Amino acid sequence: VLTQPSSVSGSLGQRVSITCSGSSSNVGNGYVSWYQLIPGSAPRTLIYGDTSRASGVPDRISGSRSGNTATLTISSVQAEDEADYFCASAEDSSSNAVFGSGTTLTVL
Amino acid sequence: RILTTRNGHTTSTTQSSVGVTYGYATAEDFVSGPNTSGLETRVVQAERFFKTHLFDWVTSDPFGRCYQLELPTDHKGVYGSLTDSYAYMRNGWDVEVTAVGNQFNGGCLLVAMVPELCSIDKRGLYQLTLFPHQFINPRTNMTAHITVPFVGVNRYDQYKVHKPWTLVVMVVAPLTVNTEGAPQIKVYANIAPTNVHVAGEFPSKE
Amino acid sequence: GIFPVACSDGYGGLVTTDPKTADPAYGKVFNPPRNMLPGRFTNFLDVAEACPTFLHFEGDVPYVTTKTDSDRVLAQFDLSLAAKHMSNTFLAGLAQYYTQYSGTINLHFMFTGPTDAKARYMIAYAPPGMEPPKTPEAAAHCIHAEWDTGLNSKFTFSIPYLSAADYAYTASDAAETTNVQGWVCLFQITHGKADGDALVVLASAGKDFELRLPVDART
Amino acid sequence: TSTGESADPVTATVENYGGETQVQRRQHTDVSFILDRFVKVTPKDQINVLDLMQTPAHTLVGALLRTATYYFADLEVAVKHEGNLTWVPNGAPETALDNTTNPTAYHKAPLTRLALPYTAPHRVLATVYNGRALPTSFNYGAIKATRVTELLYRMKRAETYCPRPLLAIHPSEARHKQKIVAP
Amino acid sequence: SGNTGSIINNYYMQQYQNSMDTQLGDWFSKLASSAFSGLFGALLA
Amino acid sequence: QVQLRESGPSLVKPSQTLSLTCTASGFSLSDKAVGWVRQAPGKALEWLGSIDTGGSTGYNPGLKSRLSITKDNSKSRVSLSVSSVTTEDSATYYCTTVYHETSRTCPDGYIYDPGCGGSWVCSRLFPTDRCIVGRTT
Repeated sequence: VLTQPSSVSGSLGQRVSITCSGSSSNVGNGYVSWYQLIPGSAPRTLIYGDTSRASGVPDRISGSRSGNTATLTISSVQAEDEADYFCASAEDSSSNAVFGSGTTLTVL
Repeated sequence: RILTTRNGHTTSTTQSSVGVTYGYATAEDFVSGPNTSGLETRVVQAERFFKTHLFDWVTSDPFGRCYQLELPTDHKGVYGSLTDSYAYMRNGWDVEVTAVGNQFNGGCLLVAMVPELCSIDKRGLYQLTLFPHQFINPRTNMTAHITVPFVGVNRYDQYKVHKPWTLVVMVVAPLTVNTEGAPQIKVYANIAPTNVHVAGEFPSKE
Repeated sequence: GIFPVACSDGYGGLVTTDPKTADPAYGKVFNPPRNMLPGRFTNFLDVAEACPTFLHFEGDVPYVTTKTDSDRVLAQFDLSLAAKHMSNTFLAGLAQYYTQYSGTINLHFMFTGPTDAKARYMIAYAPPGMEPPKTPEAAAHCIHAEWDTGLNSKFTFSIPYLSAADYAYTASDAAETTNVQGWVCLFQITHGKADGDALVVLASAGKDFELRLPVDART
Repeated sequence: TSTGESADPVTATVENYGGETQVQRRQHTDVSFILDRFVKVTPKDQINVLDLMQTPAHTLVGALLRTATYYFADLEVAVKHEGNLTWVPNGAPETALDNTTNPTAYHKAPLTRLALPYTAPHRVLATVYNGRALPTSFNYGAIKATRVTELLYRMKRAETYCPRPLLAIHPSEARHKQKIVAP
Repeated sequence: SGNTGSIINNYYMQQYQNSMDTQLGDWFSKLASSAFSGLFGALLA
Repeated sequence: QVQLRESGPSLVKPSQTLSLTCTASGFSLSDKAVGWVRQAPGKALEWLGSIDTGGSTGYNPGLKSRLSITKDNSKSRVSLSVSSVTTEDSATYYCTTVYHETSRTCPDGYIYDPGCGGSWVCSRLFPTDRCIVGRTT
């Protein structure tokens, strides 16, 4: 399992970042994806190709990766963005998927 | 050093043979025995070579990676039928493994015709030499040509229950294609019965 | 000085088969003249070889009544001397006490019936390693013979001995799924008006039959 | 020397360089003379089947006998046993060990030494058979006694027909340091 | 022949002492004896 | 824009079983894996099951021996199994897409040398000594 800060906060209109610290086995050698997750309803894929954004996905959700670290920048947060954010990744030591901590975004 | 063997109508020609290696005997003897009433006949249209692809000597093959063939191996044609129709059969082998290299490949591949191979632990390979054998390192040659007589606890033998000879090809020194080798050297075997005999014709099946 | 011997240890136990002879206790006996008695046989493989004896069958009798409707096999039995078909003959009776027979076994098939029967039989020795045949056309590829029955009655087929081992056992009984020595099949290929007429089969030893290694199980 | 790589029996003599090779003596290796020793075999309680393969794999006989694919022996068993000892030939069925018409040596203070012929119905027995357990037919019989506590085979008139690998104990530190007898 | 040294004609007859042999109708010694010795090339000095 | 849903109740009674559902619909709904996610509050998220178009799934030995996942076709659903539930497992469940791959790669100084067979595949360039590298993955 990966490490994320399990408590993140932000105000309306500001740009919020969701960080994830990984290792040489999962981030440093494999892909990492990010999503937005509302209770009772499954996520919609948000960030792939390690910098790209799928069709339909508003470009306000952007990604980046450097070393064993990955981030989720959400510019101009709005009330619909009050949800849980999670990280994806591919690891070799476990020979199978290893994931983050999950971040509940509390819009003040 | 050309050596153009022949068995029946199927010759084999090799321009790098180091020589024939008779194992345990120069000529099989005493086929006509008391354990048959003289009802044995000598099949002669069934002493012919038949290829059997053995294994892929690939460079990542450590010492002692040996590929054992149980002789007589499954056959078809004029022979294979003799086993399918005779309760007791008897034959001495002639085995010619023709691994082919580009004379720039280094390894010492040891080919042996062992009797009644049941179990050789990793250590016994070091003494496997004491058996009718021939090395086939690509630098000096390519063709190992062993000929063996029929060894057994009986004059004749039942092939389904017993296979007497195990053709063993152990990789003594792994294949180094240092500058211009074959990348992977295949290994085939021209095996051919000699001095065949049969007795006791089985009933039909149809 | 007395001759020293150093009587060794581990010897001189009574061995029931030893070559030694016992020590005499009585002497000068002059038994009455036993010479030129009528019938004297030196070894039992003369009785067995010169005097044939009958073979037990499915129906208790020595003969094998000819089959009539469609099936041409009359008898088919394992060649081991323990076979139920051969258990009553003097040959098997003598081969209980020996371990390994070698040579040959003769089968004397004498056809007893009316002169017009004119039947024609076949015997075939199916070696071991394959289910024995069940039809003359499928048994004809074996060491088989055939014989009419016109004037001479007896026909003695000398069952061969071909095996890997130079001696085969005389005891059928162990864990074996299939016969080790091979089946002997007796077919009646065709018959005339001889239906219901017996064939009296006999067994014997051959011109080279030999047993060896005497051992007595509780018979 | 510098010969070729076929199976040529070329043994380099001391005479190639200055020197002299002479008087090789080879008594003590002749298959007839090394094989003729009594080897101890762990016996069964009351019924054991003489087969020269029952010997252990590490005795001077049990290991110089498994170096021969086919062996023809004639064995001189020597037993230590509490009651009459019956030997039935091979392929002599069981319930033939109880009848004293078979060779049945009576009890003696010293171990009873019989001289069994070689009864198997085969040219030569085998040590390995291409079929962990050899066929039932490679025997010399069976010894039935009330109790058997010592059973030693001996191979008289041995003749062995194929070679096969022996394997010495594998040491470490490049030398198998034993403790040789010394005053 | 091998490991028998009592120099006296054995008491029991040969048939009872051993299993007699029958014929019909030594290779490794030949192999070792026919062994290329010496040298293979012109020798000097 | 795949519109996915996790279905079920917000809570499960311990000493009793729970099941889930995962809808996925859209043009791209079948080109990539259908995985599951839960969130441990204050801790790392537990990687739950996944699935692909052919029922192919990727688990971790962490909870593998207690997850069982099946797929429904008509509505494109996929179900989760939390066996031997506990009050600590009370958490927000999710169904997501997941990605995993392995590239057998080559050594730093040797070329792929595809023609050479066997475990040793990579080969020297300037030295020209072929089939001498048992290439790392």
